[PDB]
Amino acid sequence: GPCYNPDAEYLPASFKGFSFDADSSDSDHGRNGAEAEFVFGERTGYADLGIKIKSYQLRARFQTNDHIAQTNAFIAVLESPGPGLLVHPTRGTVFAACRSARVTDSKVDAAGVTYVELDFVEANSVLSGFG
Amino acid sequence: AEQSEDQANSQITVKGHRTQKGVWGNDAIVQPVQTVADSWVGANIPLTIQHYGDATNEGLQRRAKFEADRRAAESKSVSVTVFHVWDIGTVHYVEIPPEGIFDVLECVSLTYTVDAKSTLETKLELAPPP
Repeated sequence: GPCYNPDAEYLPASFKGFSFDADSSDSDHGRNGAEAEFVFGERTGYADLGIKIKSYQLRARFQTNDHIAQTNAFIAVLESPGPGLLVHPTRGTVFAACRSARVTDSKVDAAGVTYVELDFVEANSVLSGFG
Repeated sequence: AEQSEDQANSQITVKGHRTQKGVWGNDAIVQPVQTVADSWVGANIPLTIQHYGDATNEGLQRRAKFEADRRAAESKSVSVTVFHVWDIGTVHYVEIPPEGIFDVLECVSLTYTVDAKSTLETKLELAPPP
């Protein structure tokens, strides 16, 4: 649209309480099943087996005079034990667990900015025992 | 489908001894014998499976026919994997023309398998149409 205010339409991202500014937002929905291919046959089958586990991928940026301290704090938060609450900019609140966080940080090529490529997975609670 | 020939037998001879009360000597040492035959195998592949209780004529022939059904049912083993998931003794018509099956077979086994990703399939092992 012509009068689309982005930051009034995208939610400010944050994981486990710590807030940050995100640069991308993805998702990996799906529906998994089997696929039957009976021999010598002009026919095919399909069987729905359940829900494909959701996964989110983000890219956070840090462009500030103290981006090193912010990135260190964000690393310390991401390595906290157990899954926590994530605010996906376009999917709202979910419960995810961090799975990888690459921290690109160059000096003689681009000093000042630090990028973090984050990879979260829908982590739903369980009930210990045999549920 | 696999109908081999190393697990078949033309003549099964069952011998043994009589364990009744009073019966002794020849009538309990000599007579008891029986020779059942499977007129499907071919050449003379003999055998002798001996008996281990009260060897009557019917007892002999019956142990004989039991094994003559075991060896028979092992000499045409048809494992089929079907799709979605009642056949532990069921008979079905099966048609696999390329291996020449047009016959009514008994499912000896039944295995349901599952795994949330790519499965839900049933493996049947069947029984020969002599």
